[PDB]
Amino acid sequence: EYNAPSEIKYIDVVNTYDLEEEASKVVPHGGFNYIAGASGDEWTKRANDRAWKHKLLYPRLAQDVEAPDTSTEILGHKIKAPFIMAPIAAHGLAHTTKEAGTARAVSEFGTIMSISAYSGATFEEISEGLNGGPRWFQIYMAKDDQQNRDILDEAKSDGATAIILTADSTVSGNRDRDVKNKFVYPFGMPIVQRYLRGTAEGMSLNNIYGASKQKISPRDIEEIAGHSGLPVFVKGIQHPEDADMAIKRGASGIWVSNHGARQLYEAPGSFDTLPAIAERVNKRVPIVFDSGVRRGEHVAKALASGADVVALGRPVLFGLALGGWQGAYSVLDYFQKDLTRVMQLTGSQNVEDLKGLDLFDNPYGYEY
Amino acid sequence: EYNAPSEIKYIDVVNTYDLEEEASKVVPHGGFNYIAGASGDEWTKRANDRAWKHKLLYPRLAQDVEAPDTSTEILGHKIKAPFIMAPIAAHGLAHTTKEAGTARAVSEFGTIMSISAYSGATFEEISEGLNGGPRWFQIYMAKDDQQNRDILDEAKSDGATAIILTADSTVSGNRDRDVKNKFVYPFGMPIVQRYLRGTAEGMSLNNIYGASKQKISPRDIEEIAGHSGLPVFVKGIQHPEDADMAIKRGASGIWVSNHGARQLYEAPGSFDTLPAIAERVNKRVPIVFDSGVRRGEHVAKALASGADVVALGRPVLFGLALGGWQGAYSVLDYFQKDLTRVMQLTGSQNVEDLKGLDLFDNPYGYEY
Amino acid sequence: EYNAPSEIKYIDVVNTYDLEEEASKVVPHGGFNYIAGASGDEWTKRANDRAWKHKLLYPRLAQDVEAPDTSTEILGHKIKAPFIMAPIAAHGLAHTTKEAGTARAVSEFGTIMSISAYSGATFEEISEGLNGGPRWFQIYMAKDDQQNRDILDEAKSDGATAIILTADSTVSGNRDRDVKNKFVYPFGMIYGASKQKISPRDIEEIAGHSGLPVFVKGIQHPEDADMAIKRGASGIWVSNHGARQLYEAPGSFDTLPAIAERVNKRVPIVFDSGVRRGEHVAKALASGADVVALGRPVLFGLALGGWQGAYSVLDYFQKDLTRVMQLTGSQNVEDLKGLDLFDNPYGYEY
Amino acid sequence: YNAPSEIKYIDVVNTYDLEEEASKVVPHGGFNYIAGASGDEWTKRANDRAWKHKLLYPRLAQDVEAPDTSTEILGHKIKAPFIMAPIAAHGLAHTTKEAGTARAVSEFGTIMSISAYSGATFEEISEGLNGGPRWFQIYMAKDDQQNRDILDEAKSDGATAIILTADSTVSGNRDRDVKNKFVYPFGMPIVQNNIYGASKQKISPRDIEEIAGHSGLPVFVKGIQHPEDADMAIKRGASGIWVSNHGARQLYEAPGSFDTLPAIAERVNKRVPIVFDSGVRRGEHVAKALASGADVVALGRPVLFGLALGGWQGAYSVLDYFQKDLTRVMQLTGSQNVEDLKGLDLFDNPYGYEY
Ligand SMILES: Cc1cc2nc3c(=O)[nH]c(=O)nc-3n(C[C@H](O)[C@H](O)[C@H](O)COP(=O)(O)O)c2cc1C
Ligand SMILES: Cc1cc2nc3c(=O)[nH]c(=O)nc-3n(C[C@H](O)[C@H](O)[C@H](O)COP(=O)(O)O)c2cc1C
Ligand SMILES: Cc1cc2nc3c(=O)[nH]c(=O)nc-3n(C[C@H](O)[C@H](O)[C@H](O)COP(=O)(O)O)c2cc1C
Ligand SMILES: Cc1cc2nc3c(=O)[nH]c(=O)nc-3n(C[C@H](O)[C@H](O)[C@H](O)COP(=O)(O)O)c2cc1C
Repeated sequence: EYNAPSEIKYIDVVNTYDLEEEASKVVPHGGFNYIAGASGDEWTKRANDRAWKHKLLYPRLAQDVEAPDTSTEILGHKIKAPFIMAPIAAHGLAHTTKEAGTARAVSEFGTIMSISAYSGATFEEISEGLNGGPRWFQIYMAKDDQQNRDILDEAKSDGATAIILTADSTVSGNRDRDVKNKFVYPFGMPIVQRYLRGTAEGMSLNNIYGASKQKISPRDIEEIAGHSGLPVFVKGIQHPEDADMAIKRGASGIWVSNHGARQLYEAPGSFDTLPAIAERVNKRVPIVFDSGVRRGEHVAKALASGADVVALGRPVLFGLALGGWQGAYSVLDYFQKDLTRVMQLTGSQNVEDLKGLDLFDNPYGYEY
Repeated sequence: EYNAPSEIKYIDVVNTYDLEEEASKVVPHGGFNYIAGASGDEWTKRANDRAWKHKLLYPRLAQDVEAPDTSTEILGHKIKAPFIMAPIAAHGLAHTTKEAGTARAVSEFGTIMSISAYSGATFEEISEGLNGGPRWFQIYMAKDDQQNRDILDEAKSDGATAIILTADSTVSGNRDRDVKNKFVYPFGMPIVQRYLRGTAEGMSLNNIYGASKQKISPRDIEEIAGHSGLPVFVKGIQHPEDADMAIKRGASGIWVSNHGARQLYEAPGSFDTLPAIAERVNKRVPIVFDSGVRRGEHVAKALASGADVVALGRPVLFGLALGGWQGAYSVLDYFQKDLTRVMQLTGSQNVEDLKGLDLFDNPYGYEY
Repeated sequence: EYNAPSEIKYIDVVNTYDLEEEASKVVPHGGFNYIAGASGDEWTKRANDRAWKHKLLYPRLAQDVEAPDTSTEILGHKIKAPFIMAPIAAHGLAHTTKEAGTARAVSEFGTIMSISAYSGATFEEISEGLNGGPRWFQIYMAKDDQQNRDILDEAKSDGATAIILTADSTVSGNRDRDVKNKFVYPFGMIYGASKQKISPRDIEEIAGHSGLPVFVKGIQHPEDADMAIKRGASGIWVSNHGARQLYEAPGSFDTLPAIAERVNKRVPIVFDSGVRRGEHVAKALASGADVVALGRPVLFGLALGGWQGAYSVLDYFQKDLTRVMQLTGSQNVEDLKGLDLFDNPYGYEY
Repeated sequence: YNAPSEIKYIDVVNTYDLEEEASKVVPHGGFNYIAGASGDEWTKRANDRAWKHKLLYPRLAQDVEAPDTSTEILGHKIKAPFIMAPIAAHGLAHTTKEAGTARAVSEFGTIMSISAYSGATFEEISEGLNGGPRWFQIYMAKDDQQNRDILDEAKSDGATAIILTADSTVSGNRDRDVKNKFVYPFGMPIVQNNIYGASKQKISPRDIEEIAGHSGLPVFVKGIQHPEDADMAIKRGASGIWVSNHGARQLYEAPGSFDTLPAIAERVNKRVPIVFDSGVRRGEHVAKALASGADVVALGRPVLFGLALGGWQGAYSVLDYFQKDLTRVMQLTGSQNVEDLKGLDLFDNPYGYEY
């Protein structure tokens, strides 16, 4: 029955906040609120957003800066801007073109696609959208070790150059919108189907997580690293000691995230946790940051705070809903141009310059 | 004619906050507002709730955690979760099965019932509900010493294995709702009738507190302990010197509480007072915490901050209003499952692990 | 033309904040807003109110306290509770009985009436209400020395036991309500007619001429407390004029500790600007004040019920403070002065 | 483009009200060009709320009467410690344009800052000024010789200082203008929507050396928020520091301008004068800026709203409002003169705007 939008078009993006209410008009109610909502009464989602006001950028002048360069490299991938696509389940909730739509946007823009293990599209379908573009695969682990070896082998054969272990979802967050909507997936999840008691199609996220592994330990990081022979990111980190644990267990990257506030409730805004994590990582491996990035100023602040790249999520999926691959592309294009302005005004010629920026501490918070 | 709800059934519970509005639909106006309301313009009731955003939980990963155990023990009672029922007067305002209904819920769930001296039900009617389950008796002291000895004897005979002295209500708080509604009890209080010079039934709360003891001193604690031979909690503690006072006077537990913000106004949120009290207590006796617990995240935060258990109040009474014993049971069950999720996500295998959690300090407020 | 309320009745006071809205319905718009309004967009008036949430009271248990005594003494006067009436001219906006109505409430209650030298009522009307009760007189400095000597003499002659010199009003505050309402005070007995160039000698000279103890009123900076005492002020009145004067200044309560620290108990401290609750009286005492002064809530009581309505507000404050003493473990007023307070760095939204 | 043309004195109870009043007489695009700021305007609101961070003390028995607002800056005697900020395109607000503003300013008795993006010629503004003092604000061209030309034509007009605005190498993200598709409805004679783009991006400390080297005049570097930039600009030959965030129209999610001022003033250490702008709306704000290290403030938006409502007379009503508003504040804070204001204690308010 599920009526996702199908129109493909470029969209004007004045800011990404506006994209939420615009997408609400064309995405089915249940799937829309699955995308936009968060745990509890969403205080931690708001904290993700308001955390950006805690550290403020300085305009800098006579900086000898012209035509700032947004390109950077991560684990040997040359990318057009210091952002990648976050792994997000079930893109068919936003658009009929689903993950193949997002992939085409990401590949044509020139950055990395993260593929969710809970994708509604097959590796084949996503691949067609990517048309050779770089991809990282995000695993939600099976309890069965051989099923993990199989999923990993499949992802690597498909072209994955890194594995993302998402470990902050051993059980579902208390997502009140989905409870109240009795939200259930309107389609299957071909990559993890093998460990579900049928198809994801009738099921709640609660029961899908939880078919997944609960008893994740540092051993799983060493094992995934060992088996795949690929660099492994550990995703969902908010406490510095977990970054140290992950690196000691063989991780090649740290991915700071609170899952866009969809997991543990009454936790800090993700940005506030980043400096402590970056201090503990001590440059040993690259850091991806996510959860609340909406503006070029947010990309800059994350890099100035110890991140190497950020990952984008909800705004790209809202762009997807509004215009397919072209809509998603408009959002990526927006972020690149937004960051370019910020770079010029802050005195940053290149991405490495962003990493060195002074930030103004704002002890007053949001209301100032 | 007090028309209290009488239907008995389990209820859903997405969050406890929503229970308040739902119960307002079925509880008479005067009694509902007596349960819901607090002192002054209720700024301190809001402070109780907002204090939970001062200390934030970290999600933790690769912890090596599966199927967390919420069971614990207090003063020798094995309980199924680290929460007990708070002593609350006049449960007949919420539901026709009154205190016997709450007792049945509490006993079936498998935790401790606290019986209010201002119960609308007799020890006998409660005992029927408890069916042998553990109970603690909360006294509001008579001015007459013999009457106290008799109340305590009756409590101990009925099966009480601890006594709670509530000492923060020697006069009533400024409860604006009840003044504006001219609230008065619609039924009697059997346990304390002996000192009311009549029945609680015509009476304002102002005047029932007024009949109880005002000149409580540390000797009262010693005398209750000496007479009953039961461990004594002192309830209402917000200042660390009161913890020292109480222990020196023979108390076997400290119960940190601001009476659900129903007493002194323009005081701190209760959770903000707990660390100073726990430091002062220095593990000499158990600590019970209450005043604003609404979520599994709050149980975890209270324990991480030096409580051994928490006491639940308003949400259980709204639950009783909505479905009698089964509705109250649904609330207890919600808290146990809510805590179980929180334990999985924070890395806590058992209740003692919650007590050692790191908390992120949030110096910004509620508005972040 | 001015049609103040004239009805005389006791009123139920659940809290004093509700009294403003209630009063607005029986007092002419212009006059009502002259009473209620403050400078600029009234951010400092809100600061006076929200400052109370910066220091929070503890409940205290097993304190051996039974029937707290609210009574106290200030420069010789035995009063039933540690609050007095603040000097306000224009009670006539609130009620036909003007300053005489408030004087009667204050006298029957058993505390001190501060009488402005600007009052719309004649002293003889006022003296009827006072019925022997104590009174202090508030003045502004005139530009003309003989006017001052004359007004001072008149105050002494009228039974005054202290002089309150208000010096925070050398020019008016920027009161937007009064400007937008084109409000014109209708009664006889301004900032500009009075003395602008007030110096410490003015206090010395008022101290010399009057036999009486002099309060300096409007203090918010501790250096002015030093200055005043050195000049023969027998008391410090901490006030920001109900936020009707300097805009974008601190809430009055936030200034109290630093001033009390400097005064070092040399002279009594009266605190005002924002008192609405018994909790507020407790908090001001715990922070260094000896008594507080009441303003707006009494005037709203006067609008609603004349002397009886005003008495209902004073009675409210006494019973409110009495609850706060019982629960904080204070047997008496000296106990309030020694209370621990909880620091709330989160402020109003917590 | 239907700019208002009515000339009259106006009532000013406060400058905040002027924004809604002007909205009713200025065309939608132009008005929102003037009123608007970057992003969701959080930093514009920060500019305003920053004033609640440091609070004035009233003071008693201070021996004060008839406060003197007059001061002096770079050899100019002005009647109050404020000047007119350089604002583009005054014809958006009123048909009399920069000449209307220039008249109010000159008649009130302070300094006119002329924007490189003015829609009036030097000669039209000169007529409004009638010999009054003027400073000129340059948006640098990419060609060195054309800057030399502009600076010559400015100097020859009578500019006694040069203001280099260096915080606009590209435009801020002004959502109102994007949504309205704002385009200028008239020319800019001094430099003749993609302007900024044509102007110089790669500004360096060399440029400020070269502007001072070439022109006669003391150079202000405008748009400073970071104390390292004030040091840089002094090292480079600037004779003045102009602390500004361009009224929040440039970098978004940056501090309110007033919160940056003490750190800049400390680093300047009285080496050169400091002009402060971005959010000044009350006499209390002029006071607080001077108490925090500024020598004068620059006024922007309220003056333009005044111009929209009453041409030169409206603009004058605003300048007069600020002068009287400051006078009251001076009386109540115990300040006899401008130097007094610069020594005032401020109460620190760690609580927000919400207190
Ligand atoms: C609709 C939705 C689905 C998501 N699904 C996954 C998932 O399959 N795997 C995963 O690791 N993260 C998932 N995430 C979390 C994202 O990877 C990322 O952490 C989050 O989108 C960042 O927050 P933001 O989009 O608000 O900026 C999901 C997020 C959303 C919005
Ligand atoms: C309706 C109502 C009645 C109460 N009656 C009593 C009482 O009889 N004895 C007592 O010690 N505490 C009483 N309390 C306080 C509770 O024990 C407990 O401190 C409070 O409910 C905790 O706040 P919360 O329910 O908002 O979490 C009462 C609270 C409310 C809600
Ligand atoms: C309407 C009004 C008139 C006032 N008139 C005077 C005045 O006559 N002389 C004086 O010293 N203070 C005057 N005050 C200030 C009061 O004495 C006192 O400082 C103020 O009422 C305290 O603020 P609050 O009433 O909000 O608590 C006046 C205040 C208001 C409300
Ligand atoms: C309509 C508008 C146009 C402006 N044009 C210029 C400009 O041409 N050159 C410049 O240096 N500053 C320009 N500014 C910034 C002002 O010089 C000044 O920094 C700002 O107005 C101060 O903020 P405020 O008006 O909100 O107090 C402009 C500001 C606005 C409001």
